[PDB]
Amino acid sequence: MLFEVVKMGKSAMQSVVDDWIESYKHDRDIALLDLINFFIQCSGCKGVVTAEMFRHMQNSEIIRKMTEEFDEDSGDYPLTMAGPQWKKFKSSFCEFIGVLVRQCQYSIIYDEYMMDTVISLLTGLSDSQVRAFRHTSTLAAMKLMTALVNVALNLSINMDNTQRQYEAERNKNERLELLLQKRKELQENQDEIENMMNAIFKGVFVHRYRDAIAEIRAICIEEIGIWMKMYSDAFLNDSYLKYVGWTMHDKQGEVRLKCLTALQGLYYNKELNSKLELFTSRFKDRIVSMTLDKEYDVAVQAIKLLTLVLQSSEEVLTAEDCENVYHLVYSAHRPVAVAAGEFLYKKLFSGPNANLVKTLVFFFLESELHEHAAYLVDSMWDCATELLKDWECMNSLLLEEALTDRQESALIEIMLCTIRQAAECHPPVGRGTVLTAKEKKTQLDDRTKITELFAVALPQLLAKYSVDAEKVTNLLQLPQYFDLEIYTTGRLEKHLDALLRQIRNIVEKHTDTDVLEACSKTYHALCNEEFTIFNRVDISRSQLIDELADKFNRLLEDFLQEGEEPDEDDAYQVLSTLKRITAFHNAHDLSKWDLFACNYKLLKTGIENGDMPEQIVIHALQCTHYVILWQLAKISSTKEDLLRLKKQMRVFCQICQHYLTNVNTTVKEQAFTILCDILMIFSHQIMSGRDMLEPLVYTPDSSLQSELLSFILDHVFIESKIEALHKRRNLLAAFCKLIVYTVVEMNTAADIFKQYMKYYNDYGDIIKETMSKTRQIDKIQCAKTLILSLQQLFNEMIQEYNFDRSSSTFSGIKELARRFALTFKTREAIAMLHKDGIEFAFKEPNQGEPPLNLAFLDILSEFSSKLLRQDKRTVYVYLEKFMTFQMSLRREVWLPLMSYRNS
Amino acid sequence: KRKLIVDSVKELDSKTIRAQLSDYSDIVTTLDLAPPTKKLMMWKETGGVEKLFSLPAQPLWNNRLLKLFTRCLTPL
Repeated sequence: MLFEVVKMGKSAMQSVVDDWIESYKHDRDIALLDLINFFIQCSGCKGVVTAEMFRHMQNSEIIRKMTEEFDEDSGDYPLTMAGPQWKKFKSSFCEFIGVLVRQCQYSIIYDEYMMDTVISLLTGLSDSQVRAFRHTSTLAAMKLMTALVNVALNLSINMDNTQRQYEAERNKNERLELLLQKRKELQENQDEIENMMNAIFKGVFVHRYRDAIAEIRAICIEEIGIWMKMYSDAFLNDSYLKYVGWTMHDKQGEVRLKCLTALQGLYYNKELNSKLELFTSRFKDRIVSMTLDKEYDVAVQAIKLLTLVLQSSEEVLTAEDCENVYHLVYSAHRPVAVAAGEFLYKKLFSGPNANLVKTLVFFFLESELHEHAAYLVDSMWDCATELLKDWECMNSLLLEEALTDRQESALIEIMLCTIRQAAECHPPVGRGTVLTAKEKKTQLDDRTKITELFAVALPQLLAKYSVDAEKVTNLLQLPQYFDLEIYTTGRLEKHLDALLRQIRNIVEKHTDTDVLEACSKTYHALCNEEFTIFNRVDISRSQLIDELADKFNRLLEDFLQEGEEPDEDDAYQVLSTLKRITAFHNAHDLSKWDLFACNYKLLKTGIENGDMPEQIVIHALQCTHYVILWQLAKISSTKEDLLRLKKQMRVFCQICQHYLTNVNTTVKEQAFTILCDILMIFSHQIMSGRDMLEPLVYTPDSSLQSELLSFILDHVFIESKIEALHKRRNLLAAFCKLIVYTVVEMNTAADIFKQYMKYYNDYGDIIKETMSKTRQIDKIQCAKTLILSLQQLFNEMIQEYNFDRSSSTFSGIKELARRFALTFKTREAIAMLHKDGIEFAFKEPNQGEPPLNLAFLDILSEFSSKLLRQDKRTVYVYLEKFMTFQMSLRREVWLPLMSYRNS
Repeated sequence: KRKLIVDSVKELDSKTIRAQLSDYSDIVTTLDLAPPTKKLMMWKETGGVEKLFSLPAQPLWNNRLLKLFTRCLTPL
């Protein structure tokens, strides 16, 4: 009955309590039985307690019989099931226990029958080794207690009122004896309630908060938090706090959170408690260390609690404490960063806003964990939205006049971050997880404020700081965030012209790579041809390039005449100029200038002379790469440009190939990535869309194919630290793209698959994708190369023939072999693998006999697991073609073969 | 052999609570930083196997050049 009524139906809760209270009055005994069975069945038990049992058996014996007659299918029980209909259940269960006590608190609860009965059963069940009883009963008992705390509280109040009535009459007959009588009746009532509370606490709580099962421990600590928040005057003292204190050290995150949620509840919204502050002072150390809890969910609540602590008093938190929390602003995980940002705000953030901005810049400068503001900014985005979008303010501190230049740069940095995050509406990478109405509006509002403000301020800004590289690289990124229509309709074209002038002046006095990249990338944004502004800027572009190209030819005259052997100085002159051209040719079309000649003339002259400063080579290489690529774009369209393109392309591949062996290491890398790019670009795939491009297709020699493999083996597989890695993975994927798009013979993958283990953290993820992308391409020749991998590991260990079976080398190859099998038309592959493994095992003969390669079958034995019952015969038939009778008989060193034969 | 979960040990020893209080190093960690430099921040955006197999080795700044690479990529 009852168990059904609670989850299954959703009649009111007070309606079912009152019906139960009704029945308790008609017949106490049948109704208390309905209540016993209710708790049993909530545990998942399908047993029934009968009247005869109720009348005659002890709980211990009922509990035993109800374990026997449980009739379970799995180890499932209601409080561990998933779904909304069980979540609805658990809450209806807890609501019923609460509402039952609250509706009994004036009469029934103080009989001697009902609660003592319920308590003993819950106490006995909570002692059970059966988890469904122990878990369920503790929840029940923990709810029961919370209901009982309320009754006590009400009672306390009724005592205080009734005492105020008593005194009012002492001051002024027969109502006196009655008020005394009442005050006495009520004291008797508080006594029965302390007892029931102590029964539950000492009989259940004291044992169960410490249950082996963490889910039970969390239940207990939650409710004790609720008792301390509900009836603080009775429960907020050490003798209940200490539990929460100890449990903060619990080894489970779920339990640790509940200790923090409980505490938060005693500060928010309301408090002022000297018992609480004493405790917190005892456990402050432990709390700030939980700001770096292993569980991130737990670390947020520790910071949020350290924030609430802050409000009541700055007393407890020391310098070093707060400093630790500040550091979490640069955390990978956004929820902790935002909670630390909120703490940071309240702690250190009390025209108007200017002093707050200098404060952030100081904070950013003092913390040595980040060198850019992107994550600092995002942490604060939520709680300091207004201060961050105040661009007029920030703009004024860099111009109108003090500020050290270190401070001017950090404010320039911060300023840009605010803007980008206002303009694009996502967090920085790794902080993300869209996009609502009012967000699109604030976005539009934000771009316009920005565009308008910075159309005018930006030219003055470049002017002021133009000689500093960090600052300009930062400033130059602004226009990429503008709504550009606002240049025409805002009638701002005088400022636009002014901007270009600064950019041009910058491009020409700078030779830093990042400066020139910003310039180039910024000119690209401003040369958009959906905007009226284009033509003004296109002219500005054309003129700067005319100057660069013309100066480039002249430098290339004195530089490449024979008489003058140009020194370190004459060179930089060229480099400086070449960089600017290379930077611009990437982002901008620049076809009109046939500078393939100039670059080619400069690369071929490096080859013959063998002395050409690396940086010139690198940028030459890069530049001619863009020259080729831009020509490939305009193809309306001629065939004399097309046949000439093929010339340059074919020739450039030959240069990149010479430079691939050039003694200079960074030059090799430069020539290698360009090559992997073009090989992919001019691959057979070039024509997939169109067929106009069949003459351009390029397939590399078997010579070039190996050299690209030589490079990878010398430079990716070798014996800031993160820098050298990301470069190497980049070179690796470059070659692997050639593989999984079959620009290069799949055999090459043998020398790369073998490394999946030996470099599993550096290169693991890349190598795995290469293997899948070749399973999806050709399941069969994948499997061929997979064995040739192990074959290569094997022949290598020979030069280090036989043998140590118990070797670390050999044990490692079997390890790698076990892992190539889990990777496994679906069975003709493993067919192909055992064939080649067997063919390889008997490749060379012994000369007194086992053939030399015979150990390979202990490796090949790792794959006989995978497939297959009919195919094992066909494999063995193929094995017999190799193995002889006098072999199948020898059982002495021959063990690999005897091994492989099982399956 | 009953599928019903029965626990042989229901409570954590008192001695072992004392031990939890005195050493919580295994449930505490070091601060996991976000990318601390603009380089490392691009690399995080532009790294991963998916992002790596879908872009040139030598970065292309104009989408006009980039399609020339990307066009050879999704087919098979």
